[PDB]
Amino acid sequence: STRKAVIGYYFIPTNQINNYTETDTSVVPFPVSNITPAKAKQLTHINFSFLDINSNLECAWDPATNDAKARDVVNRLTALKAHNPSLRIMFSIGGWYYSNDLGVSHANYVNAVKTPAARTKFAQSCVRIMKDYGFDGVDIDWEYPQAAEVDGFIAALQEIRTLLNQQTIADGRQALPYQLTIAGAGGAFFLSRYYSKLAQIVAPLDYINLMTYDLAGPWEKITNHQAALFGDAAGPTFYNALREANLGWSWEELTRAFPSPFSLTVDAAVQQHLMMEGVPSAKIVMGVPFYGRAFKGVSGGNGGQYSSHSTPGEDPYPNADYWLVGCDECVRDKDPRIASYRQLEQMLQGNYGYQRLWNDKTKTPYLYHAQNGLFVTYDDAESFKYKAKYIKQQQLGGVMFWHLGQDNRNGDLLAALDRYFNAADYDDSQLDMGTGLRYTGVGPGNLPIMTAPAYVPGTTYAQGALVSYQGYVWQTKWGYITSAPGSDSAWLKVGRL
Ligand SMILES: CNC(=O)NC(=N)NCCC[C@H](NC(=O)C[N-][N+]#N)C(=O)N(Cc1ccccc1)Cc1ccccc1
Repeated sequence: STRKAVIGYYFIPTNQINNYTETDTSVVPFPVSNITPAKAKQLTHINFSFLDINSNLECAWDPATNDAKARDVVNRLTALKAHNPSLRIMFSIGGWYYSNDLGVSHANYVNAVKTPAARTKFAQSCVRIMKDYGFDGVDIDWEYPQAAEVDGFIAALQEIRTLLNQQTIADGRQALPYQLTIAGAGGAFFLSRYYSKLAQIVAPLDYINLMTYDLAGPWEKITNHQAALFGDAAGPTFYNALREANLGWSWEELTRAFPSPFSLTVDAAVQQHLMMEGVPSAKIVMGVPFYGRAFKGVSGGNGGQYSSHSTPGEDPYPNADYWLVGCDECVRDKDPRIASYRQLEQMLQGNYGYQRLWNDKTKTPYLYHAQNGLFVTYDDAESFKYKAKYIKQQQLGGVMFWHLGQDNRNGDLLAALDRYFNAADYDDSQLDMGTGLRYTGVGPGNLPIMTAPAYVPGTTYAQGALVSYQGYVWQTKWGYITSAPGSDSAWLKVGRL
């Protein structure tokens, strides 16, 4: 069996690069030296983030970046490869701040992919940056192209792919070829922007790293788990926006693929990808958060889950009330709404009044502060057992996480992921996946194996009848049908032999 990818973001802001030091955590909280040899061996990829696209429509460092310091920080990451010959140091272009619809560089993303000439110039700059700084591949985190941008974006990925392949040959890197990945939407609403062209988007990639987290946040009316593996029938449900994608499918095909409303979960996003023909499970990487999302003003009853709340949604955080009791990092970062797993462990250990609770449907933990009305949705080594098992069972390519600086000091989240995939003595064959709600959609890419009596010409088939014919199992949509399955619109392809 081939090794699961373990992809960790390394995020460092420009001011920290410009003042880079390994001996002052109040200037750089998580320097490269915290990535020990043992961590380096547990990772397959580190995604250095974030570069940007400039107004010249080229991949570029933030213009305030000190170049010598940048090279130095990158050199420190690539030196980690000494401990792990499989390890790649990628760089990521984009992120939410640079690339969101209202982000500071958004128009550069749109314009870079818009014409053949712009794509060539952009693609070349990506490979030039990669070679200049010693990176091992390119990750694109544009959140998110839409509409006519999608065709440009696909052409841009195809062109970057060809240039990476040229570079792999030029460098004799066939043992560790240069790679191309993107960070993909992990929820139907954003995914619907490019969903109909998913196979084309994924074809040029080594992996699509699904952002299957941030599925709950202060923008929602109701608290919820941000990365539930499976659904909880007591939780909120959402309109399935994919059924409105430009797919050209029939009513029955849409309905069978896109139940609505549906539970917004990791399993939903993964299945939504697998339903598409030409999207291989081995390219799908499951993102997990190394941080929790915190809400205030929540009611009692169900541990703070699925409650109204009074958490500000504005950015930046609009006042100086840091109400996440015990979160020192929140004070430092002026935002009580996000806490690293590292910080959450300390909050749980201190005398701050949190209970750690567990939802056995979603297979995720949450903190509840009964006295102040606080709710925190996060992941730990325990929720990772179910996710890693799901990853193995669904034959996904691996796991990605945001971000390395958020693991605890011992790096237990990373070590847990590595152990669940690679430890000879770890056994999850008996781990019970629970009865949480599964996403049941079936599309052309994930037909189940089925059997049925062979189709017989001259027979009149009632609605709902199942037959096998030319490699597939088919179901009549109404009765009485006598046509050969697949030859007109009366038959639904429901399974494969
Ligand atoms: C590798 N790429 C990603 O992981 N991308 C990603 N998570 N994109 C969506 C995130 C949107 C943004 N996310 C975070 O703050 C993640 N936190 N961490 N760690 C987000 O939640 N908001 C948009 C934003 C954030 C910062 C600056 C500008 C815009 C809204 C928000 C609401 C409440 C607290 C923090 C952010």
